[PDB]
Parts: sequence; C-alpha cells; structure tokens
Amino acid sequence: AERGELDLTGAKQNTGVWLVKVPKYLSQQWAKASGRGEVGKLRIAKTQGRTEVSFTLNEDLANEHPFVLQSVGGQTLTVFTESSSDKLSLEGIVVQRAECRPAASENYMRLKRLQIEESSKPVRLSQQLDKVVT
Amino acid sequence: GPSSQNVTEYVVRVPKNTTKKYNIMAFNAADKVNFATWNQARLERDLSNKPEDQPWLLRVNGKSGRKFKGIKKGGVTENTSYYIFTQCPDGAFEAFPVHNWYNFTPLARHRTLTAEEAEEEWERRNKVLNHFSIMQQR
Amino acid sequence: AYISVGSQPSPILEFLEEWSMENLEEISPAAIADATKIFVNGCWVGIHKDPEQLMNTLRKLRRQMDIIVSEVSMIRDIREREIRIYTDAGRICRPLLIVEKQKLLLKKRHIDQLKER
Amino acid sequence: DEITPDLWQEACWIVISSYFDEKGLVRQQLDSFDEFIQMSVQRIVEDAPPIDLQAPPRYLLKFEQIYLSKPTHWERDGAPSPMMPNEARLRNLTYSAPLYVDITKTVIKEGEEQLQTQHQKTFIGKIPIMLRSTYCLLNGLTDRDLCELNEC
Amino acid sequence: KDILCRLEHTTLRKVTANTAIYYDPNPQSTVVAEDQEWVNVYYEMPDFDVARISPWLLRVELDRKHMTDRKLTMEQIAEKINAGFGDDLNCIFNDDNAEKLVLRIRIMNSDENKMDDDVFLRCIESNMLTDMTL
Amino acid sequence: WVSMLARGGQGAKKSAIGQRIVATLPYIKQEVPIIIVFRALGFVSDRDILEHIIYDFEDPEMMEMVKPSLDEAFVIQEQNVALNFIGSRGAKPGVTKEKRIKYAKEVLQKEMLPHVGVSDFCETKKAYFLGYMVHRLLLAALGRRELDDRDHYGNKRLDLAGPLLAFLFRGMFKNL
Amino acid sequence: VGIRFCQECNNMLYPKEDKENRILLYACRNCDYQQEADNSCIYVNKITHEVDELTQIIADVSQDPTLPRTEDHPCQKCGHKEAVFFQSHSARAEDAMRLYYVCTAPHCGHRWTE
Ligand SMILES: [Zn+2]
Ligand SMILES: [Zn+2]
Repeated sequence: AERGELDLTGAKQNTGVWLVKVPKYLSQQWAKASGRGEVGKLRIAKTQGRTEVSFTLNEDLANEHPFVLQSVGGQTLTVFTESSSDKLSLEGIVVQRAECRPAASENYMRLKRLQIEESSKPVRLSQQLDKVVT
Repeated sequence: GPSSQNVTEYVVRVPKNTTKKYNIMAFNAADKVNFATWNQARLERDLSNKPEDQPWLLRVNGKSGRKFKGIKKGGVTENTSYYIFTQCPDGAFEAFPVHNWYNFTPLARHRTLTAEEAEEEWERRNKVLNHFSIMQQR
Repeated sequence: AYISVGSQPSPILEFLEEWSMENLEEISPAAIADATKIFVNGCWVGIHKDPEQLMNTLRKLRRQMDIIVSEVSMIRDIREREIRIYTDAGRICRPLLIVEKQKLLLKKRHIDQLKER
Repeated sequence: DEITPDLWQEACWIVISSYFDEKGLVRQQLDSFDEFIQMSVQRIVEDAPPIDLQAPPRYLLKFEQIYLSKPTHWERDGAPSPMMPNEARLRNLTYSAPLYVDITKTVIKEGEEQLQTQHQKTFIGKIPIMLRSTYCLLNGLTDRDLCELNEC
Repeated sequence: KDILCRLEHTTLRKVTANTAIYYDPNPQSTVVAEDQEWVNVYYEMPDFDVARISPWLLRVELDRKHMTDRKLTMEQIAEKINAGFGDDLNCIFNDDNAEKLVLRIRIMNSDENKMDDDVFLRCIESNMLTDMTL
Repeated sequence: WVSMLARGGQGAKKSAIGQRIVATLPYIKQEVPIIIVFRALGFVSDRDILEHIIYDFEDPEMMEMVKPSLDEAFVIQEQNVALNFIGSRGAKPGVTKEKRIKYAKEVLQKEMLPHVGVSDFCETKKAYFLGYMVHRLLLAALGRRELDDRDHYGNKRLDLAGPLLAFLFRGMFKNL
Repeated sequence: VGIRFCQECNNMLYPKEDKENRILLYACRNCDYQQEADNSCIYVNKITHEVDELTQIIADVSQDPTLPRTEDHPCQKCGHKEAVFFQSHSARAEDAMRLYYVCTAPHCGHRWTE
C-alpha cells in the first residue's frame, strides 16, 4: 500500500474490454449531447461461421456504423486509470479491437469538404489593399 | 443452436465526466508480458529530467521484476478518438475517451558499461577479440 | 507541362486517418511486413492493409476534386509495398487523358461543350 | 457519345486550345508568385515567434496579419501614385507593392495590469511584384485596358 | 584452353556452392547421413588427427559445373589448402563420384589439445574464399 | 547520410563480420555507427532496434547484414551512453557530460530528420524512418531494390519564384 | 542460420560451446543468459545464393497495369487463363532473362516459372 503502487485487481479478474476507434462526427455528436445518458445502441449478430458487429446512431442525436474487428495478437493492450485521488488502477486488458467506418460512400465526402473548409477557416492569408496606407 | 443465429443488442452510454482519467498502456507482443507474475506494480514519473510533460516510469515487483519506461505518444488524435467498452451487469456499453497513449518498453537490469569506461573500449574500435570476454571483466 | 505550386497535406492525412490506415505509433513492428507503408511528402505516416482499395479511393477523390487537389501525386509501388503521396511544390506534371476499360473518359459531349468555350 | 478517329484530331486540339485559353504559358511563374504572396508571406509572419522583451515591464509583440497594396510610386514631394509597369521601365523604378502588417503590443508592468494596443497596417517594406500576377496592376485588365496603359 | 585455365585467377570462392559452420561435437555422426556415408571411411583408419580434433566444423560445398569448367580436382584443392595452412587445418573430402562435392575443414589438433574457436574458423572461411589461390 | 562501409578493407575481423553501417548526422564531425543512433533515440535491446530496421525476421539474409553493425555498437548499451557518444563529436566540444548529452539530444530532436518531427515525442517516428533508411540501404546492398537514379525527375524539384522568394523573405523577416 | 534473442534482455544471442558438456549453446553478451542450441549450424554462407525468386515475388504485382499479360499460360492452381509475366531484375544474379508468371485472378496469387 503506497502512493506509487498500482492496483492490479482488474487484471486479476481477467476483465475484458474492447478498443474502438471512431470518427470525429460520432464523437462530436456524443460531445454535443454532453452525456445525456444515451447516444446509441450497439448490435452484434453472430452467424454459423461469421460475426457481424454494427452501431446504430440515436435518432434524436442525429437531429448505420458497421464495426470491423482487428486481430489483437499483434499487441497486448491494457487500460490503466489515474484517479483524481492519486490512486492509479488497472481497469483491465483489451480483448478485442474494432474500427468504426461510415456507411455513406460519396455523400460523406460532402461533410468532409465542409470539415476541411472548417479546418481551413482560421488559415489567414494576405489581403490586398485598394489604396496605399496613409 | 442459438449461437448459429444469435443476435445481441446493447445500449451505449457516454458519461459527461469521470473522476478518473482513462489512459492506454501498450506492451510489445514479442515482450511476452505475463500479468500473472505481476504480484506488485509501481508506476511513478521518471526523474531523468530533474511532471505532466515528462515520460512515465513503470516498475513491477520492485527491483526483482521487470522495469518498463513509458513514453507519451507523439501523434495527436485531433481528427480521431479512442474509446473503451466495458461489460457491465446492466448490459449497456460505456465509452470512455483515452486521455493519452503511452508505450512501455522493458529496461534491462544488468551491469552496463559506463560512459567513461566505454571510452576505453573505443580504442579497440574493430580490434575487439572474443566479444564474450568484454562483460567478464565488468 | 505544369509545375505544382504545393498545398498542405493536412486534408490528405486526415482522410487517411479516417480511412482504415493504422497509425505508425499504434502498430506493432511485426504488422509492417504484410502491410504497405504510407508516405505523405516523404514522411512515413502509417501502414495500410488494403492498398488497392485505398489507391482507387484516392484516385477517385482527386478526379472528383473532393479532398485531394489536382496537383497531388499518388504513387503505389506494388513491388515495394509502398504508397507515396506528394503535395509539395516543384513537382513537374502534365495533363493526361484518363482511360478506363480501353476507353477515353473524354466523349463527344465534352468536345461539343468545349467548342462553345 | 464517343470520339471517332475521324474526329479525334479536331477533338484533341480543342482540348489543347482550352488548356492554353485558361493556363497560358507562364502559369508556373504566376502561380508560384501568387502562392508566395497569398500564403507564404502570411505563413512566415505568423510562424515567427512573438518578440518578448524583459528588462520589470514585459513587452510582447505579435505580427497578426499581412496587407499588400498596389504597386505604388512616391514622387519627390511625397504624393503616392499607382506605378504602371511602363513607368517603371522608363524611369528605372522597381515595380514593388508596399507591405503592411498588423502588430499587437501587449505590456505587462508587474502591477497585475495588461495594456494591449494594436498598430494596424504597419509598413515593413516593399515586395517586388511579378507582372500580370494577382497583385499586379495589370491583373484583371481587358486587352483594351492594357493598350491604354501602353502594355502589350 | 589449358593455358587459359593456368592463367585466369581461380579462388575458392569461384568453385564454392556454399559454406556452413556446424558445431559437430561427434565426428562420427557429424551432421546428417549424407556425410555419414563417406566421413566414416576417413575415420575408420584416420591418420595425423587421431590425437585430437577441433569441435567446430567448416563444411564446404563445391559446384560441380564450376569445378568441371576449370578441371579442378578435390585432391588438388585439399593439397592447396594443406599447402597454404600446412597442418593448421585438417581437410576431408568425398569422392568425385558422389553427386555432391563436400570438403570438411577443422583446426589443428595441437591447438585443441585465444580469440575464439568459432570466430577464427569464420576468418579462415573468408580468407580461403578470397585470398587463397587455387 | 546512412552509409555502408566498403569491403575493400582487409582484416581477419573486418572481413569476417562484413560491412558495417554508419550514419553521418548533421553538426557531427565524424561518422556515427547506426546502432548508436538508435540507442540514443531510446531503443537499446537488439530486438527493438531490429524491429525498426527489419520488418520480417523470417528473412535471414537481411539479418546477417545488420550483425556487423550490432557488434560495432556493442560497447554502448544505454541511451544516455549513446547520447554522450554522439555529443562527444558535436559541433562544439562539451565541457561536461551533462552538456554533451543535452547537446546530442538537441541534434537528434531537431537537427536529425526534421521533416519526420521536431518535437520531443518524435523519437519513435524518427526511429521508424531511420530504420526505413537502414532497411532501404540493406535492400540496395542485398540487390533486392535498384539504386535510385539522380537523373530521374521524380527525384527532382523545381524552385520557382514563390519558393525562391519565400526563402529570402524568411531570412529578411527574421532580420526585421 | 536462425537468429535468436535472449528472453531476459532481448539482445542478440551468440553461439558458444561448453567444454564440460560439449554441447552448442547460445549465450547473450550483456546478460549472461544461456540457451540450448538446437540448430547446430552457426551460419551458412551461400556464394551462389540461388534464392527462389518466386518467394521474393509479391502476388499484388498482378494489379500493375504496366506489366504484360498473357492468356497462353493458364494458372496451374485455379486454371485462370490470364497471367502477368515479368523478369526478376534482381541484382547479384549475374544473369536474368527468364519470365516469372503471376496469376491475375483475385484471391489466387499463384506464381510460377516456365
Ligand atoms: Zn540478454
Ligand atoms: Zn490462379
């Protein structure tokens, strides 16, 4: 028991968690909701020899997100948290990796075009003066 | 059976703020880490610079166990986000953003040639003989 | 011949991250062998496991002028498993007619429209 | 529909004609200069670290935005006037545009009081202007207008 | 053509298929059955090496085509290696009838009876391939 | 520059090991062995360094190419020792070890591969790129990849008025 | 021929013999770790190095538009008629004019030499 000691109860419990990368719009919508209590529902469909994972955006939030799994054998990922009370703890070990991709093919690029425009909004460039400053 | 056509649906929850920040700890697959042997673990900030803008230092089972040094990920996820899903009895998935990404690399615990002593071995630039015997003297 | 004036690789990097490109800081070195390295302006940004789809998507974007400007070079070295993207100035380029399925995408309607330039 | 070989020769030179109707022949020169004025000059000024003075009062200077006016010539009496390229050739002048920058000056006097003043459009020098570039006087002038200025 | 061969420089590298170094603790069961067929014959009534022998073995495979082109003989190569290194090394070679030409090389028995015993054999391997003249 | 020494040198030790790879970093008088640079970046174990240079350990031909380089830097087995070694050759002599290590980190942080990164967290990015340079050198030495052509205009850039003028303006504005 | 790293400090393992047991061992320099050797071959040097180029070929080359395609060499595995052929163009061979074929059928990266 010490300040620098790390709690390993989560690891001893063999806790399994999933690591998922999500786009900005999905995260931005969740940030916009400010954590009202729900942002969507994750649906998992398993067949005789295949597994399908997808996420559905909340209808209220909007006013499909198929999930692609990735092999975890390439790395050992574990989640550790730093509590505000200065008590580090190990949440668990990542057991699956997934990635979120959009459903729209071409119309999505229109959103990106605006996003690139938004990103380039504060990019200042030289201005032309009709008259010489006096 | 049901598994051949099993369908599962769970809710997603995004709490506004959490008392404890979430980070990512990564180890090389070839490192062959074993959490079972992790009887004790100590995570403290490194003292090489001499706080939040410095690398981490991980020590397992004190000096006896393997020592790892953590380094914050240089890349910035300005256009990307990382979340962790944790199973809960209620069955509604919870997503927690990762504050930072850290990569931990093991540190060797053995007599290492000192910088002053390495100068002496530099005279034997390529005339070194029986590389094994070098550490025997040390 | 035209000499590229250059543009920021930020829109290309952001799209690559959004696309299924694994960052270089997050992967393990063992995964690099099978995947193809992605270079943007000479900086190794990451790796991709589906180079053929990525190149088709990149080519489609540049032709539609969506995220990739016209003067951006997308080179896939199939043998070397590398995709090099260039956005800087000083690159010499020339306009070429695109061919798909042994057919010019340039049709009579384009010529007729140009005739009344 | 599809360009038959009997019409390709006309079709291909219609394409080449439209390219030169738009690009011209010195596009690489003009586009490169336009990028330098529009983007590079602003980026260089922005990328410059703020100047911090401390020797007590602390002064900070930040160069915000760049302005460029038309190529101007000043008579010996001090009256500015637009500089036509032909006048520059005849009178051996340099075809240059005045360069102005917005500078913000914030001073900290250790009294927990911060005074911020902006010097809008501070003259910092003259940039030679490439002819017929976006910042040249001849830019956007019809062929008739160019002749009135004794320009080919 | 006889004069041509007598002039054109030929080093062991030219007519060598590959070189491998094995620990080879027991000379009898040297590496694999292929060497077992003919290695025993030399070891049934061996001479000048019954006293001792170095553990490390340097096995050399010689290309048949290259050897035939220059009309080189295994006995001559062994004599040439013996002449260059004297008794420092022991050379054992198979008969020309075998489809594969092999030449086992070891270090003097007296030394076995300071740098290293495996690195030194590596130095000889490079030394024989390039410097040694056949 | 990442260079592989020629085999012209004759020696029992030099010939046996093979050709070693050295790196010519900016602001350093003398060539620095490549494995030292990786150590200075924060990669000490040979497995870690080789993972950034060789992406497929199943290939034995490439592994043997880097072995002579590993032996050259076997003396240096710590990041701080490697940093001191690079600092010893720095642009200005280091009065004390602490200055040498700080100077060496300064060069690697910003003066070495600046396009890869110029921050303090870019060591991993530079290790991968530096390993790619070593990997590219190995392919050329192994004959698996053709040597680059200086006359190729893919490998060329034309500096026009803009980039030319911008280069001048950066110096003048700094003077201003 | 193989390369090993000690499980302790993940440094290069170099061969070594023990006189007491007369058995090949792999020992780490900076670690003192030792391991039983199973290959028994310290290293093999291939002067000819007739490495099968088929291994070096990448099945993705079938997607190259600049490579020639022939329908006269059907794939031996899937029987697809179209195949792409090319030369090694690999240095250190000292001679290379033979063609290497790669099946153009997707998901069948079969490669062969006629
Ligand atoms: Zn070790
Ligand atoms: Zn096939």
